[PDB]
Amino acid sequence: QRSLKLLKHLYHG
Amino acid sequence: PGRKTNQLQYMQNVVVKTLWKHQFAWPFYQPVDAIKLNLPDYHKIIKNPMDMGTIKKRLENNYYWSASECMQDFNTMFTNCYIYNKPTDDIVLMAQALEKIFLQKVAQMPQEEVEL
Amino acid sequence: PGRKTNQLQYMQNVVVKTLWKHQFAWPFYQPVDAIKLNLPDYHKIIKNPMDMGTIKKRLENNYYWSASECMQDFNTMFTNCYIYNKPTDDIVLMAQALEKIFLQKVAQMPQEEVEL
Repeated sequence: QRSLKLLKHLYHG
Repeated sequence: PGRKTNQLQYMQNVVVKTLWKHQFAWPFYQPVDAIKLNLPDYHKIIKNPMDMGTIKKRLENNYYWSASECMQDFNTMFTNCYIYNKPTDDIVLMAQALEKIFLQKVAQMPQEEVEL
Repeated sequence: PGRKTNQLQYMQNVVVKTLWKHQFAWPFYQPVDAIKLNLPDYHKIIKNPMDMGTIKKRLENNYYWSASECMQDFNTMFTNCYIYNKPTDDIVLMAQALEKIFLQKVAQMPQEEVEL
């Protein structure tokens, strides 16, 4: 979750 | 009324150039697309969006009267990231690392602003 | 309800103690009183109010189980301010300065939470 925004992965990972 | 100054040249050819090459800069190259990326309430919280692609275009087109204005846009970009995301998110750590380089470069900018 | 942890001690004696002394902290010492302050739309817009006085008291009364709760209460406090107020309002610039210090201290907090 800490990479969520990055994912799409960065923001929501 | 835009302007060409020694400090604005430095913001374009040192600050933006340096940050763009950093491996953490890519989330900041373009505006946050809240619908594409599924970001709840992004524009409810972030009312003054900013990104490094916009700052780069502003410098390339002499949008700013003063480097102080460009420094303000960088601060909006970093702070928007600090505001919207959660305190321990990876993107916040990336933004903090980029802001550290930003501040290091600003420290070496010519201290008096001269129109060219 | 709560317990003692190394991270909660850090939140109390580093994060809150630093922010409480900051020149911009005073708008956040108490809950927003929408009646006294003449804010008829505040509770229409803000459904989860939070302030630093409440956070400080929760720390002193061992209300929190984990520092993650305290960090989220700070995030809620700051985000509420940006949702309610305009991006040019002085209170929002004050919130941003406080939130940058908050995030600086969070980056340096003990990374493993240990009950004490």
